[PDB]
Amino acid sequence: DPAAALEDHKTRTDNRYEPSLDNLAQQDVAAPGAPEGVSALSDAQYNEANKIYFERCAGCHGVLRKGATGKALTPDLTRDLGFDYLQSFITYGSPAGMPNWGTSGELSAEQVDLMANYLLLDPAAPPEFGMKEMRESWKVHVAPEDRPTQQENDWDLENLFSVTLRDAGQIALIDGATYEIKSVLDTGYAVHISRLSASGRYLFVIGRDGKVNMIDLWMKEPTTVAEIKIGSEARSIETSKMEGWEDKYAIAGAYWPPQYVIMDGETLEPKKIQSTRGMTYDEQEYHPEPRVAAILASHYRPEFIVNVKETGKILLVDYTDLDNLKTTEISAERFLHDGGLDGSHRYFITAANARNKLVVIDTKEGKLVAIEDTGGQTPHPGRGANFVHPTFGPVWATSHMGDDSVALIGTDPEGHPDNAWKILDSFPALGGGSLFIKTHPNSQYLYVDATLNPEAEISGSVAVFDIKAMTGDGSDPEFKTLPIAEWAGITEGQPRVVQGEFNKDGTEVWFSVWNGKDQESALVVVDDKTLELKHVIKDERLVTPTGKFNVYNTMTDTY
Amino acid sequence: DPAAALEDHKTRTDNRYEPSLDNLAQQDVAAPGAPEGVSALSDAQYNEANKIYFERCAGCHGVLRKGATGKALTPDLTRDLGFDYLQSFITYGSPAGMPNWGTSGELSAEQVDLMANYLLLDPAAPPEFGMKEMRESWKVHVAPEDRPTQQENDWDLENLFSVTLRDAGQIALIDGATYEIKSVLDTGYAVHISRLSASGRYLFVIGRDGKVNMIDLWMKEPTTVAEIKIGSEARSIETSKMEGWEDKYAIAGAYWPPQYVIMDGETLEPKKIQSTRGMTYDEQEYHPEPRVAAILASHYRPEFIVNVKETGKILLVDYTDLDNLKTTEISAERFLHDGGLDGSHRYFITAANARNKLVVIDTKEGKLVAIEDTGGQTPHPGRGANFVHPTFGPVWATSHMGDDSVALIGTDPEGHPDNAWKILDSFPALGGGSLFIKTHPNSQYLYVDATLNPEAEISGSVAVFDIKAMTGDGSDPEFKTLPIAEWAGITEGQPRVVQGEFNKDGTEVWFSVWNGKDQESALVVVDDKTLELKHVIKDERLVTPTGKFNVYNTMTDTY
Ligand code: DHE
Ligand code: DHE
Ligand code: HEC
Ligand code: HEC
Repeated sequence: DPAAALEDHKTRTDNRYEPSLDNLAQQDVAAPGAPEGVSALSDAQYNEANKIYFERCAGCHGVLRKGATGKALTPDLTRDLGFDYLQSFITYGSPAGMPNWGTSGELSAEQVDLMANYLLLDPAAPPEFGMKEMRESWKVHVAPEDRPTQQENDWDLENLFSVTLRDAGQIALIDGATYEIKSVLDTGYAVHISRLSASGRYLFVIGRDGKVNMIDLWMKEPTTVAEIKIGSEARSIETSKMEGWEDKYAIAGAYWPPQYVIMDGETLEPKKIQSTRGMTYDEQEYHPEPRVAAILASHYRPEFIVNVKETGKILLVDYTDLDNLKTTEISAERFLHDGGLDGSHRYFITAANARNKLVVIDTKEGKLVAIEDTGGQTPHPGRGANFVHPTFGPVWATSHMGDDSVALIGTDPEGHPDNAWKILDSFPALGGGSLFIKTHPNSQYLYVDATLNPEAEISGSVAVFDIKAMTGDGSDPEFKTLPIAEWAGITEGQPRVVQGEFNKDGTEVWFSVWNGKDQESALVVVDDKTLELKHVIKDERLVTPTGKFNVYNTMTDTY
Repeated sequence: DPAAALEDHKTRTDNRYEPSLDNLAQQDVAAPGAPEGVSALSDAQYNEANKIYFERCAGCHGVLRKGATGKALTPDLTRDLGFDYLQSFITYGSPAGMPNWGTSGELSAEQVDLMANYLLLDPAAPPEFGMKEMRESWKVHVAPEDRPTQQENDWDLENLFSVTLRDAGQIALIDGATYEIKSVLDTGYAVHISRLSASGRYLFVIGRDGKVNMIDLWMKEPTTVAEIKIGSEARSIETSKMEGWEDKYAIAGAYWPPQYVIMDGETLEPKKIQSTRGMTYDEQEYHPEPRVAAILASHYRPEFIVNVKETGKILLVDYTDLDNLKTTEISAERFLHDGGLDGSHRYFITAANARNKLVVIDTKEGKLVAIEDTGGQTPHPGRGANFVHPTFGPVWATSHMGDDSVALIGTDPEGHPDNAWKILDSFPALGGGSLFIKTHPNSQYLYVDATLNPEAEISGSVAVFDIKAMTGDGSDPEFKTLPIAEWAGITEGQPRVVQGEFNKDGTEVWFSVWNGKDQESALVVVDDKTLELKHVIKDERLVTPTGKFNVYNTMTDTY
């Protein structure tokens, strides 16, 4: 029944965070031939359909149509369903993308037909992106020997914030104490995250288009000193954080092609490219499009920690020898996305989001130690929030996209054995659609956003729990509601509050008030001691501000 | 121009040993649609061309046409060349496969046109073969609990020879001392090799079609106790050989899909499937069809040693934990095929045949040690031949398919450091087309076949060098020529002599006198001490005898 689309394709609070391959969609593709019994699309029609598919459908169904969160839509299957079924199903409407920039999930009649016909044709695989292509894109603007040998600006680099100005393809370096926008740097395409080298000198950004920029914070006027392209679609980057390996390497992960690349930490020279195509951990079936999700760096061994989504594998990649490459491929759970290290920096706790699980890896021993259901729908921790719960001991927290719950997992196998790797508590925050939870060692507060909630009141606010007041009686902890968007004084369009990030001292917490590109946005700085508004950052240049990364907290993995 | 096929597409003595995917060629395929400027082939024409392509062309160019020893033939490239060029180039034909079963490489006018047209169309990837498929094929005929707990027959198992009866889909178990055929067992179509568990109890055979049979030699009447299919095309299998891991695991390698599988050593239960799709070691470019070639077992660590051909990677796979899987991916040289361990069983020495190199791996340290050109064309060692050269010390030898040369490499870094991993000598044997070189610790002789030589007398004889007389003075060591085929007394055809294999005591060496399926074949047993004919084995059941494996010498890697 084609009417099943109403439920399958319904927009929910937890199905909007699937990849939109809008960079890859720009590539012009030639129309394939049509086998007997199938009508062909012209080159123009096929290219129009392909762009739509990559922008709106490929996230869930795959660019190769072999399935991701949504099932496979290969020609064998679609031809059995037939044109009529496809046309009907697609007419209902697809799940919306992210707010402000994402798709609405609605198509015209002409487009519906293009899509149905497109699904009946044999898709070609998008171009690969290997060493030759990377080296062609590789530019070293300032060779290492020509860079400063000491900080040449008067900035307090450790208290600096690197803020994504999403739609503009820029980042803003903002002073953590004065709130001054020190510089607005251009990278071209939208930046997804900022990461810092272990010394705090080098700022790495990765564009959604696979473009990596490395910026030297020691220059009188910090700018990009090197750049490289590592794929067509990418969302993750990290730096080497094992003691003794400071500034040695950076690693980038791609959605397409399915691969990760280890680069020289000073020049960005591409050193080792690894494909992530392989077998799913459980059913052990070949998957041709296993996207790289979060990438973290071990503090216990000279390794990178790479999440491979569709196959449910966590890779521990040893960068001490790139020719005789040692890896540990850990069978985990499918749909790995984001995660973080516990307070001790030994255990990697990551969300296998579509399956509602937290997977725990011991980075010292290189083995899986636990897989636990959070009891919530679609956990999305970011890097999560570590704190010492007054009665449970060390815990790590996550909120959820699919419900209002916050779950705590014990992270102290030696010191609180019974509590270790068990969900110790689950309680409600503002509402569903949460993306980020945050705390800091110098704070007694736990902040939870609700970015994707359908209610403006909730999406524009943040829940704050008092950790010192938590008891363990099983009751639900009370929270204070901070009216972040209201504080910023922007009601136009629909601002969505997203992601808490602390200053170096942990005395102030920043939130992004994310509005559309032609609308007014802001950053809101909250005084952590009083839970009152401290400062509002507004500027005509502050377009679609999303991710914010404090240099010190990012370089040290303090969360 | 098209006339360049006289050099690249004609039969050489060293280009007949590329994969013939004749099992995969039996699968029916769907005829693709054709884009503008290209003409479609009917279902029959496309399948006729596909069968020809898989059997004759895919070995060198790949089923996906991304290139192997021959260049890529993807539609983008072939359409630029055009039909006329393709037609003219293919009119010359293609290199012949193996004698007694392989293709002649001759094409009719109609077939030439089909192939040219096929190359202009978009190929589909053959079906994958994962856990679901393996488990459906997995049959345990005699559970472990129902098997004997001690040897229940009176055979001398360690002196048994397991002989491939290629075209009959059987193996013969032959008494090493009496030459009695103890049993003929049904297996996969054309068993490629036999391998033994470390205890010598279990006999594993793999057919070219990917079928694996496990035989319990302790039964009163040895038979298949378990079977499984691991792919569509496969050539390699090995057992765990690290002390303490006897009989724990078996591993099988496949050409298609490009993968290896680790199985339970007692039941054949498929435990871990690993894709070998990935990046080439040198150019670091994605390769969609990296075939698994030889697989050996480490004696120093609990690891399997897997050659991945097209990407030039040697994998050291640790089987102590299949869930948190540790591997070492060693960048080596492209076109890895066969090889063996040195006399100490520490170093793996393998031929990157198409590049005329020997790659050396230290299995204790898990690292590449050396890569050296043999000075010959297309080295094909089998497992090679280890001996103590009177002047040079411990050496490992290989012969070549492309010329008559035998090369020696020093294998003793500790005792003979100046000779270690250097090509110490190169001298002629009977002629080109050699496949196997052989010796044994108790023998003073080095045997070299010339199986693929185009001269009947040469292909039916073996060269034998006296190791004791070798001086390494730069002169060409003399050799005795044993007229093996003549000794067998076969009137019909021109049988080819292949592969020496010793008995357990190393006093007798066996050769196969390989004739066609409907022709007369034999096994010839030579007395090693005198170099005289010991026995001729003929039986109506001895159809197309090829590989022969002594239980003791195979379980212990004595070569
Ligand atoms: C794989 C991945 C990571 C982990 C990175 C790492 O470990 O270095 C991540 C992290 C993130 C983080 C990391 C926060 C942290 O504290 O580590 C942030 C702020 C973030 C803000 C957004 N992400 Fe993200 N994000 C994706 C993927 C990912 N996002 C998408 O596939 C997706 C859903 C859509 C897309 O096509 O890009 C998507 C949309 C968004 C947004 O619409 C967000 C809210 C705003 C924006 O700038 O695009 N993502
Ligand atoms: C990958 C591989 C190995 C290593 C096995 C291992 O490590 O377990 C091998 C070993 C072998 C060995 C191992 C000898 C040893 O002492 O280890 C033998 C006897 C052998 C007899 C043949 N091989 Fe072999 N062989 C191939 C591949 C291989 N052969 C081919 O791709 C090829 C060229 C063609 C094909 O499509 O199969 C091919 C044709 C042949 C033959 O025509 C032979 C001579 C006879 C036959 O039975 O088919 N191959
Ligand atoms: C993620 C939230 C999705 C996006 C974006 C789109 N689809 Fe999807 N689709 C999704 C689900 C969860 C399902 C149900 C089956 C499952 O995997 O659990 C589907 C189903 C379809 C189908 C039905 C095929 C069938 O065999 O019944 C079709 C034809 C389909 N989807 C097409 C499609 C297109 C063209 C999209 C872009 C507009 C699209 N989907 C977006 C999840 C998601
Ligand atoms: C291995 C021995 C081969 C087999 C079997 C076949 N081909 Fe081949 N081919 C091989 C080589 C070494 C070369 C030359 C280029 C190189 O890789 O060094 C080729 C070339 C071709 C071409 C020419 C393409 C061009 O760009 O000029 C074609 C069209 C081609 N081969 C087709 C082809 C077909 C149809 C085969 C089966 C009958 C076939 N080849 C077998 C090596 C080998």
